[PDB]
Amino acid sequence: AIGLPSINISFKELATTVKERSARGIIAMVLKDAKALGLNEIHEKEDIPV
Amino acid sequence: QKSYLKSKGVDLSYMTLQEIKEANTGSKVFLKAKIKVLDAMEDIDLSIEI
Repeated sequence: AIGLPSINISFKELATTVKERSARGIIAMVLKDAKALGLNEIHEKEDIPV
Repeated sequence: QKSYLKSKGVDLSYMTLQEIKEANTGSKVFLKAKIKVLDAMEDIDLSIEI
């Protein structure tokens, strides 16, 4: 259908892409304690639950 | 600069070295320098022939 005149300028990024493959280098650690039960997610060497 | 460009996803297999240095980096600058630091006289050698 005939509508109002349309002037549109679009800006896009050149989304250069390297495919995300399955992660390698993750370690599953399991331990028994009475504190901070469940997963703890120590991604960083420095931070540790006290 | 080459390492950074590869880390972004460009394919510089065809681009010449000069064109590689041409490439836009986006607010990052990489430079290298060569200098030699002088030192004061510390040890003196002297051999005298009679």
